[PDB]
Amino acid sequence: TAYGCDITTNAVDGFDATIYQYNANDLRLIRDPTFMSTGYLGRNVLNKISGVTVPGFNIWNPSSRTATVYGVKNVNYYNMVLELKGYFKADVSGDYKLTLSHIDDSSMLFFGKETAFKCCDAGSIPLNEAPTDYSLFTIKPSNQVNSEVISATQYLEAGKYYPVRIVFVNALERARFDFKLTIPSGAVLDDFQNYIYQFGDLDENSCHE
Ligand SMILES: CC(=O)N[C@@H]1[C@@H](O)[C@H](O[C@@H]2O[C@H](CO)[C@@H](O)[C@H](O)[C@H]2NC(C)=O)[C@@H](CO)O[C@H]1O
Ligand SMILES: [Ca+2]
Repeated sequence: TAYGCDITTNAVDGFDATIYQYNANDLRLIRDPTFMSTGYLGRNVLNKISGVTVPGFNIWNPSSRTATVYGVKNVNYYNMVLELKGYFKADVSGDYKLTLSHIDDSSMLFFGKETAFKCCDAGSIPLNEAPTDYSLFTIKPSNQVNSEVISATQYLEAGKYYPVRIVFVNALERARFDFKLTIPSGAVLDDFQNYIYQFGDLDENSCHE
């Protein structure tokens, strides 16, 4: 019923990142759509990181299985599942494209229809969440280059919010997660600041007076 609210002061910038354990050298599960969509959720959580506006990275240190990822030291980039979630806000109306390029090892992207809101005095509550059907699934062929560039373009309405989830797996060595946004102007962005948000929780007893 409401796809927006006057008061959205509880919206804050950035993807929420969750990093999970993944067995080093496992080149099977990176190709398994059930694992990439749901199965990873059963693994031990290694890190939780908020406020991420630049989600892409390309990391390979032959001398260390850890690296600084999203400002956090000693992240086990060598073998991990990364889950990024948030609400994508269209600024202007038009076609927006999300592209995954040369991913090492694999990535699956989910991008939902517009979320409805419950509007409260202290901010807005998105009602819509866990888009469950993937749009894009890209996998680096074992031991050869990932030449794949895969994209999803859809029309977004100005000011509306669209839940998004991206799952990325590195099985071993290089972690290449190249995730870009093309906006209706044609500009290609690696920085999602002012497009990607979370909504802070609020006391639902005091939603209204
Ligand atoms: C059989 C073997 O060891 N081949 C080497 C490749 O593994 C290696 O590329 C690696 O492929 C993995 C599986 O697709 C990737 O997860 C991993 O990130 C990647 N490693 C790097 C450093 O890119 C290539 C790299 O040239 O060398 C082969 O000899
Ligand atoms: Ca890899």
